[PDB]
Amino acid sequence: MNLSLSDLHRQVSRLVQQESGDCTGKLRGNVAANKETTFQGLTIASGARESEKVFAQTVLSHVANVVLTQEDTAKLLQSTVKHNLNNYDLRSVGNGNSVLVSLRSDQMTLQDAKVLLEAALRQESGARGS
Amino acid sequence: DEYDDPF
Repeated sequence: MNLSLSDLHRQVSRLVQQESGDCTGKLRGNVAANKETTFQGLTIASGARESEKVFAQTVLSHVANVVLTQEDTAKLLQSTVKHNLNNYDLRSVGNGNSVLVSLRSDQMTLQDAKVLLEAALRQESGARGS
Repeated sequence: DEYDDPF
């Protein structure tokens, strides 16, 4: 019930990698850049954006496991350990890969979004594969 | 609906 990994990573990665500089991404059939506030897993019950949440469910659903190499690992580690509020959960293996189990409230960011989708599209689509 | 095109 969202965009396609391939494009997802494309738009999300295009903003973060050069437009948002690792910020919060808004989802809803498209990806947007959030710099005003931020996030913290919040499910909009406190003071978050329905976007982040949705993006979290979409980025978490698409992955549902993936494998995250060394990059995606440091990826979540960065966006997660960046500020605070533990929302993403991770476990490493794959020699140089890790498994992404994340949530702890529904709210995602541009980086985190691209992170899981990097491993998502990587292991799932990879330049559109499904 | 939401936005037309992403990116």
